[PDB]
Amino acid sequence: PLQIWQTDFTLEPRMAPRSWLAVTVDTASSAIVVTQHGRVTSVAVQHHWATAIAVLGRPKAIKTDNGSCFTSKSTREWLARWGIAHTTGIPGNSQGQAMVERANRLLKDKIRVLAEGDGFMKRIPTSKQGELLAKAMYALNHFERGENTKTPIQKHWRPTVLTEGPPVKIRIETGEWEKGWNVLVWGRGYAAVKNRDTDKVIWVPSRKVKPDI
Amino acid sequence: PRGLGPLQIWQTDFTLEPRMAPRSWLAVTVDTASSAIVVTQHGRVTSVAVQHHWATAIAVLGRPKAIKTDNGSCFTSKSTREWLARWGIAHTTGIPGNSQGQAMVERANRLLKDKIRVLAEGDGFMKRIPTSKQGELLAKAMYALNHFERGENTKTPIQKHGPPVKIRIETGEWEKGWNVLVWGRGYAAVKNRDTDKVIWVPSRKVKPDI
Amino acid sequence: PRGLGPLQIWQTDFTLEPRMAPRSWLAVTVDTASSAIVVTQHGRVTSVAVQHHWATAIAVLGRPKAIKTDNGSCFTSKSTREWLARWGIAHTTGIPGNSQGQAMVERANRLLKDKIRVLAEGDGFMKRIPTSKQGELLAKAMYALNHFERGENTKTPIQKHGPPVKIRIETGEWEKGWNVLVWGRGYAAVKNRDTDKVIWVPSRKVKPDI
Amino acid sequence: GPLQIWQTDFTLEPRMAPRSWLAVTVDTASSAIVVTQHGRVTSVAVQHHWATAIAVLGRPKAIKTDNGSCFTSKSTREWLARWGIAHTTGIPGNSQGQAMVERANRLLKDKIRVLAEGDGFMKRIPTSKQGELLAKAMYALNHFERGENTKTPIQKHWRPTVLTEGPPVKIRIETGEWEKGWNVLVWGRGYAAVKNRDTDKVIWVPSRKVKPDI
Amino acid sequence: GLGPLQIWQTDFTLEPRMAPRSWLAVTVDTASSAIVVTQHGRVTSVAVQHHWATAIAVLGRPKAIKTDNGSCFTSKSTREWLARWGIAHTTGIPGNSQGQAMVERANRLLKDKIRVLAEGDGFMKRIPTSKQGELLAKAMYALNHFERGENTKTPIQKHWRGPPVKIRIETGEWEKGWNVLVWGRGYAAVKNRDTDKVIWVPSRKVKPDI
Amino acid sequence: PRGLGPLQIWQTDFTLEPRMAPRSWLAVTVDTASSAIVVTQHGRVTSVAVQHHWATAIAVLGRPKAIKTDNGSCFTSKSTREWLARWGIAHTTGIPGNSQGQAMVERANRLLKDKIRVLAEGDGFMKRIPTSKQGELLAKAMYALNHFERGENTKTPIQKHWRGPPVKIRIETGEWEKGWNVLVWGRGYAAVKNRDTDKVIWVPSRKVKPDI
Amino acid sequence: PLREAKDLHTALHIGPRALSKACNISMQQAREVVQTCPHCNSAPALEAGVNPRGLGPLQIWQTDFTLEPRMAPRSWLAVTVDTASSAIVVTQHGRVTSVAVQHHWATAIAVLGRPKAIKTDNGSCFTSKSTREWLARWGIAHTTGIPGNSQGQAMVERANRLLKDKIRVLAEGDGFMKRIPTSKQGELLAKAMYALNHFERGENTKTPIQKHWRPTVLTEGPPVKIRIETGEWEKGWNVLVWGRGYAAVKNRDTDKVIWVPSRKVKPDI
Amino acid sequence: PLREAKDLHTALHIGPRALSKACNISMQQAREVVQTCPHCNSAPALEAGVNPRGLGPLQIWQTDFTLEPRMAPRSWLAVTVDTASSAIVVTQHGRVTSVAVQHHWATAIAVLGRPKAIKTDNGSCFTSKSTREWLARWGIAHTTGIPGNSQGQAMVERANRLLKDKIRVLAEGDGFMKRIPTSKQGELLAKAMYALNHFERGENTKTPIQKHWRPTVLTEGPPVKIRIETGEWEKGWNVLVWGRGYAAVKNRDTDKVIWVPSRKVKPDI
DNA sequence: AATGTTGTCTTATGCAAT
DNA sequence: ATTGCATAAGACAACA
DNA sequence: AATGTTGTCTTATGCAAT
DNA sequence: ATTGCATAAGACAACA
Ligand SMILES: CCN1C[C@H](C)n2c(c(O)c3c(=O)n(Cc4ccc(F)c(Cl)c4)nc(C(=O)NC)c32)C1=O
Ligand SMILES: CCN1C[C@H](C)n2c(c(O)c3c(=O)n(Cc4ccc(F)c(Cl)c4)nc(C(=O)NC)c32)C1=O
Ligand SMILES: [Mg+2]
Ligand SMILES: [Mg+2]
Ligand SMILES: [Mg+2]
Ligand SMILES: [Mg+2]
Ligand SMILES: [Zn+2]
Ligand SMILES: [Zn+2]
Repeated sequence: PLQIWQTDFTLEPRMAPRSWLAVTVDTASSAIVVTQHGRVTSVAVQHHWATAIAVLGRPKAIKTDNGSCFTSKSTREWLARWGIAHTTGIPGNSQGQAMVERANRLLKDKIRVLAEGDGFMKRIPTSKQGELLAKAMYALNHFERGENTKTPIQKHWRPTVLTEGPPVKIRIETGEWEKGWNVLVWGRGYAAVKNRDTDKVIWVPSRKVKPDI
Repeated sequence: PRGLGPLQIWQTDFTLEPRMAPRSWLAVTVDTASSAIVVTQHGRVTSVAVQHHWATAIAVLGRPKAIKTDNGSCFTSKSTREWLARWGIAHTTGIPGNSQGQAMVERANRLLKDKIRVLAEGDGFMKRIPTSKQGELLAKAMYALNHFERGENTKTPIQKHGPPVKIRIETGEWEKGWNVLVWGRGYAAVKNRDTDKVIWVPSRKVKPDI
Repeated sequence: PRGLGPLQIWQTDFTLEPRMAPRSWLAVTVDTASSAIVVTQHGRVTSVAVQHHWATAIAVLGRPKAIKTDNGSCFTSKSTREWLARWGIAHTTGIPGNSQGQAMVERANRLLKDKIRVLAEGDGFMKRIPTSKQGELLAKAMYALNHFERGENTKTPIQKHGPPVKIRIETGEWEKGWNVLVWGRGYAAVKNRDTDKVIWVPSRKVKPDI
Repeated sequence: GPLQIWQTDFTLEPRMAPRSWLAVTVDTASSAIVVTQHGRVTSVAVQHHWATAIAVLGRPKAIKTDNGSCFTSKSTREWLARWGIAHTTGIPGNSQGQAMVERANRLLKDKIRVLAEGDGFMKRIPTSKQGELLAKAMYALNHFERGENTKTPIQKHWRPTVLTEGPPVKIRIETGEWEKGWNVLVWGRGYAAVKNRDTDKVIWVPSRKVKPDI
Repeated sequence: GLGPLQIWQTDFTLEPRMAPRSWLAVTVDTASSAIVVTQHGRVTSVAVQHHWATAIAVLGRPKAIKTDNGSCFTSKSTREWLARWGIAHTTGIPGNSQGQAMVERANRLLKDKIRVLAEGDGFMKRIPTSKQGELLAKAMYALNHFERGENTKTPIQKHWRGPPVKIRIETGEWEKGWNVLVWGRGYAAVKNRDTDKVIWVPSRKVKPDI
Repeated sequence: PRGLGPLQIWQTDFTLEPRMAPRSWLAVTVDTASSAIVVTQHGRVTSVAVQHHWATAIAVLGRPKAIKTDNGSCFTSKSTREWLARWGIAHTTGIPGNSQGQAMVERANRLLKDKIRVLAEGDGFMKRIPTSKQGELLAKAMYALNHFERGENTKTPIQKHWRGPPVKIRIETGEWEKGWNVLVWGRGYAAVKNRDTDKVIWVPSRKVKPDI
Repeated sequence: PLREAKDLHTALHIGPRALSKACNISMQQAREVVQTCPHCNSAPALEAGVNPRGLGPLQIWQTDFTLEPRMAPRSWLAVTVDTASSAIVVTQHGRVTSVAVQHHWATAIAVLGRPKAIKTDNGSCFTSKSTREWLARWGIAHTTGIPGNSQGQAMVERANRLLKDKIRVLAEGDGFMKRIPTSKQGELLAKAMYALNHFERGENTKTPIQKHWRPTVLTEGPPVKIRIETGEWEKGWNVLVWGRGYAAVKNRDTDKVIWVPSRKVKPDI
Repeated sequence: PLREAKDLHTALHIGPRALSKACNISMQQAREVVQTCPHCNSAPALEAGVNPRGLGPLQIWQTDFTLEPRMAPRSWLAVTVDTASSAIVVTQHGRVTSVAVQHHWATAIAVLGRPKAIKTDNGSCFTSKSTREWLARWGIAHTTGIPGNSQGQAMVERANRLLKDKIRVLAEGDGFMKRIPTSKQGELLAKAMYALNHFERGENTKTPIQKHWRPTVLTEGPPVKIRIETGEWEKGWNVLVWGRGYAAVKNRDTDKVIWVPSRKVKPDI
C-alpha cells in the first residue's frame, strides 16, 4: 500500500461552475479521493494530492498523463520537495492508468445515484456540491464494491484492534531486564505489567521498566 | 388560548358508540386550559350517568370552578340539581353547539372515538367490542391521550393540569439563594429561592453557605 | 414500610362485601411508596376478573414493573401468568395472609369498607346497594379517599404518586439519624429523617452509620 | 509597669463647632494621650471613643473616671465587663481619679489653639480640618517631648528598641543531642541559619534539626 | 522643546559686577537650556560675532538663532557671519511669552549664580580685573553640569540626545514594533518602532521577538 | 590605556599657534577617555587665563574627578589652588614635557594646528585672521572634532561622553565568535548586539559564552 | 481556660494560632473553638468534577468554530476531533450557516467514518432544525454541553488552539506575515492535516492515525485503589484507561465505566 | 541522515520526538535541527521580577482606596500599610477628594509615626497639587507605581482584601446582613483595627505592632548561594531578610541592598 | 443537558563515565 | 567521587 | 517613574506511641 | 512494624 497512484481530470456538467473534477486512486487498496475545481490549473494541481496525502499518507510513486498542468515546473518542484516519484504516461493508456477505469466508472455511477436520490436532476445547488462529493467518497471507500470481501479502508489500514501493550523488559531481582512482558497502564511511577504466559498483572516501579528490542 | 389556569372551566357532553353496545353511551369531561379528560360508561342517557361522570371526573382531576353545558333535560333534573347544590359548583346553560360554550368537548368526543377505533383495530375488534374489554381499552386510550403529550406543547397535559449554595456569575461574585436539585458528576442544577427556577452550572462554579 | 418511589412497587389482595351482591367479589390493589388505592368490582374469582382489574389498574396508576401478590388459582393460572409475561410484570406471590406484605392491604380493605359504609348511610342507602347506585357509591367513597385526607399523613399518598451517617456535635457524642444528600470535598450536606433539615457539616464531623 | 491604669473625661471645645464635645483618654504609666471627638454626649459615641483608644494603644487593666450619666450606665458597664476591664469611678473632679486628666486637658487645649493660630484659625475651624488638626495634635503630644526627660511616651509605652537577634532555639547536633546557646537568624526553606550565641558564628542547618529553646 | 541644536536665543544684559566692561553676551537654547556667555564690555558687531561663534564652539552648530532688532544684531557683518554660517536669524522686541523670555530667565539664573559665587568668594559689587572671567566661568560650570530645578538629567544631559520585544496589552495580544531602552530589575521602558514613544511596562508583560 | 572613564581625568597644556597673533597664546585641555577638547584662545597666559580656560572647559564637557597638568609657575599659583578648593578637585603635577600624560596633548595640539590652518586656507586667510572670525574658526573646528568622527574611529567624541560585557556566541559551525555584548538578558535567552555591525539578535542562553 | 477564648473569638474572630498564644491554650481547644464560628469557614471546599471522554474510536466527537484572520475572506473554520484517538478534521467556510456544518461533518465522515455521538456547544446553527433533522437522518447522537461554558468542549478547544499555532507557524515560515493568498489556503490546510494526524505529538509513542485505525483497548484492567466519593481510597476496581490528565475505571461486579480525575485513582498494592 | 530531517522540519515544522522517530535519528541532530527554525520557539521566556518591599519600619508605605458597600453613606475607606511591619491603618470618608486623603495620612502618622516614602497608585487626588504641596510641607517622599497596574502596590491591595474580609466577618457575625447602621461604623472600624494589628496573622510568631515598635534587623546576613543573573548560582553574598514570598540579599564588598525573587537564593555550603 | 486539556518547557534525579 | 547525561517529573498557557 | 502578596488550606512526612 | 500525629511543604485566591 501507499506505493503507486493514478489520476485524471474528468468533466461533469451538474456541478457548474466548478465542473472540473480531479481524481486520484491507489493500487493496493483502490482508495479514491476527489476534489472540485473551478478550472484546471497547475496550482489546483497542487491542491489535490495535498488533500489526498493527508487522508491516505505519503505514497511511493505516482503515474499520470501528460496534462498541461501535470507537466509544468511547479508540480515537478513540489513532488521533488516531497520526494515522490512522478511517471507520466499516455493520456488514455491502460498499462498506466488501469485502476482509474473502475474508479471513474464507480464514481460517476455513485454521483448519479446520489444526485438523483436527493431530488436533483441537472444542477446540484452550489451549497450542496461538497455534501454529495463527501457522501460518494464515504460510500465508495467504507463499503465494499461488488464482490470485495473488504472495503478499501480494511485493505489500506489493516484496522485490527489489538489489546496488549508493547513487549517490554522488566528489571528482575538479579538486575537483568527479562523480555516477554507487556505494559498495560502507565500510572504514577508505577506501570502494571503482565507476563505473556502466566497472564498475571503486577505493579512495578517506573524506574525498572524499559521496552523490548 | 385563555390565560386562566386548570380546574377553572369545564365542558360536558355525551356520545354514542355502537362498538360499546349494549352499553353504547360514553361521556367525557374536558378542561378549556388543561384539555385533560375523564371517561365514564353507560348504556342509557340518565341524570345519574352524568352523576357517575362527574364523580369520576371530580375525583381524578380535582374540583371545577365553573362548568358550561347545554340545555339537556336530564342536566336540570331534580337529582342532579340536588347533587350540584351539595357540590357548590355553578351550572350554566346555553345553545347546543355554539363556539363559546361548546368549544372543545365535541372534538374531544371525536378524538376519543378515533382512539377507541384505532385501538380496537390494533387489538383485533372491528365491529363491536365485548363489555369485558371495555375497561382496559378505555384505560389504554386514556393513558395514551393523557400520560403522553399530544401534538406540540412545552409541557404534557398531565403537567399542565435542596441545600443552599452560592454560585458564580459572569461578574465574578458569589450570589446566595439557590438550592441544588440534582448532583451530577461535574455539573449541577440549582433552583433559586425567590425566582424558583432551575439553571445548570458546572460543579467547579458553586460553593455552599454556612 | 414507607417505600422508595411511586410506580415501582405494587400489591393486591381479594375482598368480598355482602352488600355488593351479586358482584361482591372485589379486587383491591394498592401501592407501597405512593399508597394509591384502586379497586374493580366483579361477581366471581376468575382469570378474567383478575386481568380486567389489573389492566384497568395499569393505566389509572402507571405502567407496572413487578407486582407482589398472594397465592391462589387466579394469579397462578396460565392465562394470567402469560398476561404477567406479556405486560412485562413480575410476580412475588407469598403466603395467603403473610404479615410482612398483606397487613397494609388488609388495613386498606378495612378502611374501604368503613368509607363505603359511612358514605352510604350518609346518603340514605343503609343495607345493600342497587345496580344503578353501585358505581356511584363506589366513586363516592373513592372520592372521599382521593384528595381530601388519608387520616394521619402531612404528605398525602397520591400527592407523592442518602445512606445513613452519624454526625458530630459540640456535646461530645456521635448522633445518628442523618442521611447525606450532597457530599463535598471539605464538608457534607446531611439531612435528618425527622427534621428533614439540610445542614452543611464539615467532613470531619461525619462517619458511616453501621 | 506600662498599661495598667487609664483615665478619661470630656472637655467642651467652643472652637470646634458643631462637634464641640471632646473625649480624652490618658495612660498613667506612660502619659500617652489619645483623644476622639463627638458632637453629642451619648453612650454610643463614647464607647466608640474607648474602642478607638483601645485600638491605638491596646487593652488596659483599669479605667477610672467620674460618675457621669453614661460612664456608669449599663451599656457601658456590660461592654466593659465583656472587654474585661475594671471600671473605677470617683468624685467628679477628685485629684485621684482625675489626677492627670486635667493636665492632659490643659496641654491639649494649649496645643489646639497654638495650631489654630499656626494656620490662622481664630473662632472655629471648618468641619474639614478638624480631624487633621486632631491628628497633628496627637502626633505632637505623643511622639515628641514636653517633659524634661529622655523618653517620649511612645518610648515609655512600647519599649521601642531595635533588636538584632531572633529567638533562641536549641539545635540538635549530629550525635543526636539538643543544644541551646543558639539563636536563629533566617528561616529559609529547608535550611535555617543559626548563630552561636558566644562566637557569633552562623551555620546552615536543616529545619527539623532545630527546635525552639525553652 | 523637541530637539537640541535647533533654536538659539541670544540677548545682551548688564551686570554691574564686571564694570566698566559691564556688558554681557549670552545665548540660550530653548530645547536644551544650555547657555554660553562670553564677556564683552562693549556691544559691537565684533563682540556679538565673537560670542555667537563661541556659543557655537561651546555647544555645536545650530540651525537658527532668535534675537531682537538691535542694530548690532542685523548689521552687515552679522548678516554675513550668519550667511557663511548657514543659519537663520529672526528679530524681536524682545519680551514675548513663549519665546524671547526664556533667554531673560536664563540671564536671571546665570546672574544668580554669579552673585552667589562672588559673595562666597568675598566680593559684593566690584570684582578685580583678574576675577570677572573667573566668576562668569565658575557660574557656567555651576549652572550647566549641576542639575537645576526638579529634573533627573542635568541641562548638558538635556542637550544633544534596543532589541525588539513583543508586549502584551489590555486585549491580551502580543504586538511587535517595540524596543527596550532601560532594563530595570523588575521594570522596563519600551519605545515604539515607528512612533518612537517611550512608555514603561512591568517586566512580566513583555516577551522577546524571534 | 583608555579604559578609565569619561569625565574623570583631564590634561592641559599651552601651545603657541602661529595664526592666533596678536592674541597668540592658547590654553588647551583634553580628556583621555572621552577624547573631547575645548579651548578659548585667550590673548594672555597666566593663572587667571588658565582657570578661565579651566572653568569654561568644565562647563562645556563635565565634572572631572581629577585634572592633571605639567608642573610650572603657570598652574601652581595659589589662586588656581583656591579655584580647585572651590571646586574640590584633586590636583597633581608632572614633568614639563614627559610622556606620562602629555604626548596625547601634543598630538591634539598638532591636530588643532592642522585643522585651523586648513580651515583658514579654505576661508581665504593664509597667514593671519581678523579678531572677528577667530571664534567662528574655533567653532567650526570644534564641531569637526567633537560631533564628526576623526579618522577611521567609529566612536565620535560625543559617543564617549554620556555612555554590556563582551561575550562569545555559539554558531552552528563550531566558532565561538566574539563581538557580542548582551543588552537585555532573560532566563531563556539573551539579546546580544555586535560591536561593528551593531545589530541586535536574540540567541538562546545555551548559545552564549562570556569574554575573558 | 477557654471561656475567655470563646469570648475572644466571638467578639474578635481571631485565628487559631493567635488564640492559642493569647490565652495559654493548645492545639485542640484552639481548633474546636475556631470552627464553631460559621463565619470563619465558608468557601474552602469547591468541588471539581472534570471528566469528558469517549472510550473507542468513532464513539464521541467534539466540534467548535474558529475565526482565523489569515484565512480571509473564508476565515471561519470548523474543527472536529475524535476524543478516543485525537485525530483532527477541519474545513474552511465563510458563514456560520448550518450548511457549512453539513459539509464539514460530511467530509469528516468521509475521512474517519461514522461516529456515534457528537458533543458541541449550542451554536446558532448547531441546534437548527435542518441540522438536527439531517443529523437524525444520518442517525448519530448529539449532546450539547452546558449552555455557556466553552469548557466542556475542552478537547476541541485545545485542538483549536494547537491548529491555530501550527497554521500560523506554516504561514509565517512561508513568508506571509498578515494573510495568505487565496491560492495557498488549501495547501496550508492539507499540510497542517498531514503534519498533525500522521505524526505523533508530544511524547506519546503512538501516531494519532494508527491510534485511530489500530486502537488498543484493555478488556480487563489492572487492580487499583479508588478515592470513592466517601473521601478515602477503596480497593477493588480496575482502571480501563489512565490518560496523562484523567482516567476511566471499571467495577469488578457492576462493570460500570466512569470518568474520574487521575488524582482519585492510585495503583493497588 | 539529517538532510531529510532538515527538509521535513522546513516544509512541515515537526517536533523533535517525531523527527527522531521518523528519520532514524537521535537526541542531538533532532535538537539542533528543531532549534534552527525561528518559528518553533517564540515566547517561552517571560521575565518575572517581583519585589516591592521596605527594610525598616517607617521607611516605605503603601495606600489605596476601597469601596465598601456596608459603610454607606461613607463607603470610601483609605487603607495604609507599613511594608516593614505590615501594620494597617484605615480611615473612612465620603469622597475620594484630596482633603479626605489629607485627613487619612496624619491620623495614620499620629499612630505609627512619620514614614519617609509613601508608594501609591496615580489616583486622581493623590497627585493633586494640594496633596503634593502639603506632603512636601510635611517633607516625606512620594513614588507612584507604573500608571495602570494596580499590582505594584500588591501589599496594600492584599491587606485591603484582608481588611474587607475581616470587616465582613464582624458585620455579618453581629446581625447586619446587607449594611451597617451609622451608630456601628466607627466601633466596627476600631475593632477591625485592633484585631489585625495587635494579634498574629497566619503562622508568624511576631505581632505586627510589636514588629513595628520592636523590630529586629540583621546587621550582617549569613552566607547564601545567589542566582546572580549570570545564569547560575554565584557564591559570596549574605541575605538580609528572607520572607516566605521574597528576600533581600547584600553584597560583601559593594554593600548593595537588592530585592530579589526568593527562588534566586539558596543557602551557602 | 451534557463535567479542562496537553504540548511545550523547566527542573530534578540517577547512572554511567571519568 | 565529579561531571555530564539520559530521563523523568512538574509547570504554564490559551482557546470568541 | 516606581517591580505580587499571603492568609488559608492540603497534602506529605517523620516521630512517637502502640 | 503500624497507626496516628505534629509539623512542614506546597497550593489557591483575589484585591475597582
Ligand atoms: C485609578 C483609581 N484606581 C484604579 C483602577 C481603576 N484600580 C484601582 C484599584 O484599587 C484597583 C484594584 O484594586 N484592582 C484590583 C487588583 C487586581 C489585580 C491585582 F493583582 C491587584 Cl493587587 C489588585 N484593579 C484595578 C484595576 O482597575 N484593574 C486591575 C484597580 C484604583 O484605585
Ligand atoms: C455562542 C457560540 N460560541 C461561543 C461563546 C461566545 N464561545 C464560543 C467559543 O468557541 C468560545 C471559545 O472558544 N472560547 C474560548 C475558550 C475560553 C476558555 C476556555 F477554557 C476554553 Cl476551553 C475556550 N470562549 C468563548 C466564550 O464564551 N467566552 C470566552 C466561546 C462559541 O462558539
Ligand atoms: Mg464555541
Ligand atoms: Mg470555542
Ligand atoms: Mg488604587
Ligand atoms: Mg486597589
Ligand atoms: Zn470566627
Ligand atoms: Zn520549525
